[PDB]
Amino acid sequence: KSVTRRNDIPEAAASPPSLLSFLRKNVGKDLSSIAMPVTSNEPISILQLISETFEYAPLLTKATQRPDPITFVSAFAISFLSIYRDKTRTLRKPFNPLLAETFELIREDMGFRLISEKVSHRPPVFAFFAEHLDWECSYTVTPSQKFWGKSIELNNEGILRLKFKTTGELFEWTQPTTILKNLIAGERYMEPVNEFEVHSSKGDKSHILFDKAGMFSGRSEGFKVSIIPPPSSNRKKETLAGKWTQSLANETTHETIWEVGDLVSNPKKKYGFTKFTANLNEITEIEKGNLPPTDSRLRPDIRAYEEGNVDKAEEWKLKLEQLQRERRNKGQDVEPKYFEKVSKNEWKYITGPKSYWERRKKHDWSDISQLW
Ligand SMILES: CCCCCCCC(=O)OC[C@H](COP(=O)(O)O[C@H]1[C@H](O)[C@@H](O)[C@H](OP(=O)(O)O)[C@@H](O)[C@H]1O)OC(=O)CCCCCCC
Repeated sequence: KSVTRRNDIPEAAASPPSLLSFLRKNVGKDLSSIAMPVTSNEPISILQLISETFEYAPLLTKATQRPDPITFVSAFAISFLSIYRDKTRTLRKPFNPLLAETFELIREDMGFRLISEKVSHRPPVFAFFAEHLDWECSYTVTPSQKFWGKSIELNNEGILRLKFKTTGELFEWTQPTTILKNLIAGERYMEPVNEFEVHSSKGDKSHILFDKAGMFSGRSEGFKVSIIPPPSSNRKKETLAGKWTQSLANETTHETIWEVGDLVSNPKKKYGFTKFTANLNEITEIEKGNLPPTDSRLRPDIRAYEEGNVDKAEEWKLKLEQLQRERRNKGQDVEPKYFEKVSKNEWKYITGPKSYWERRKKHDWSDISQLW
């Protein structure tokens, strides 16, 4: 089966507030558990944003069918940055999910399904588990930001663990650091920095290094990828090149490996969302009547905001956070249901008759309370 999607969202209802305003105005001790106005947000939660890591999942599927899978895993690993190609996307942030808030994403068109949940509030910890017939990926991430003085260091702390269900081979990597520049003057934007690597359980390793731009060619967008197989295996060295804002190719044969999809129409007036982004908060035939009470698609503030009601959304954002606060203080902390801690910084999808997907088949959410 298949479903129809909006591939669009209403235009932004308010202009973007300044981030540096909050920084200096809120230095004192130091941010984190400091609230921000709803207008500083884009119409999706962090759970949904991280889900965009899978916009180009077909790359992983193709990887399971190529003698040199790491080159495609490397394309996928870098692909997520493309959502920041239209600078507008860097002007706002996702809504902060409530503890135990969830987000499921089933893309039958791409043959995969994903389930995610906020497993911790302080520090904030998000757990993801994506599934496809030929692969699966788990992720325990903690987004961290650090005011560097004239810019902000953005890092998703955590290892993405990819697994080929075809052969059981494993791939791991941490998403690369990004820097939000032009906090002072000029139009804000983000660009990746330094480098990161994708390591294979079979020894193969991929090294990605982003070009540098400190004061001239504006935003950095190019990058090189050096594939390095284990000297011993029949596999051999390869090289890739491209721009995380457009595409990646095998630089030896100059063949395109990955390309960006489409942004929504008139992106500058719609947070710079890609079409995939715009489809994240839509309730289609897939979700209709199948969601637990905690999915991000059911949040009132995000919904009202998406539909343009600033005041109404602001009312709701304050309400949701206040309620979580009271539950917290009463010690009636809502505990995550679909992931369990396996170690420090590591959560794992709970399997069984009480797992997410099993409960879903029979709408078994009797023990699940409304968070708002
Ligand atoms: C790489 C992936 C990108 C992900 C970007 C993530 C950016 C980020 O989490 O910061 C946002 C925060 C402010 O949140 P805010 O919306 O008011 O969320 C609420 C507050 O944290 C509030 O204190 C809390 O109540 P508490 O009192 O009960 O805890 C509520 O439960 C929360 O809902 O400000 C800061 O910590 C400063 C950092 C600024 C950086 C911005 C980047 C755009």
